[PDB]
Amino acid sequence: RKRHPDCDKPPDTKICQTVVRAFYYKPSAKRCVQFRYGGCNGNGNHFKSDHLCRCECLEYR
Amino acid sequence: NLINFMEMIRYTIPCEKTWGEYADYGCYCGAGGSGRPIDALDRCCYVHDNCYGDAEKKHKCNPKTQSYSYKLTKRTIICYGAAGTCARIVCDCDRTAALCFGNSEYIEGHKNIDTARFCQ
Ligand code: NA
Ligand code: NA
Repeated sequence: RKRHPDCDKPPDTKICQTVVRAFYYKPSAKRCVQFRYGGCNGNGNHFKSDHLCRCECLEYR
Repeated sequence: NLINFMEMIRYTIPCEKTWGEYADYGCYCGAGGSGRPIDALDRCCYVHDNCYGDAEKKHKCNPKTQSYSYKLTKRTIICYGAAGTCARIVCDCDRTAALCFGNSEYIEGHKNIDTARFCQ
């Protein structure tokens, strides 16, 4: 598998639906953090969970 | 060794997928096989069964149990076995299969396929 190409873009918080809790990767913290995702999908840095997010974005050194 | 293979697969297939989706796919993914591999991913499994077959005969090892050294890092896999031993031969069968699995298109339509129809 490859690293998600959007892991370092800012999370898309715009509103296009009722808000849901998702995680995005924060490069300046080498962690996935929870945020209010609005469903606009301006980029794919938004995952149903922490595990999925680490999986897709954690930098292997 | 089954347990290592799974560890290896779990690490290369896309994140959203799971081992079960690879357990019964195409004509060869999973236990046994027949016919020709239907697509690219099936080809990975076909070449894996081949590899296990050449190791059991040509080199007298028990593939599904063989113990070995393998390292998972940087989204890749590395076999440390002595270039020639059975644990090394076998590790290479699994490594290239795992790497093949991650780089292959997973066709939803080919999972759990009808064997009597598509594998003759
Ligand atoms: Na098989
Ligand atoms: Na395929």
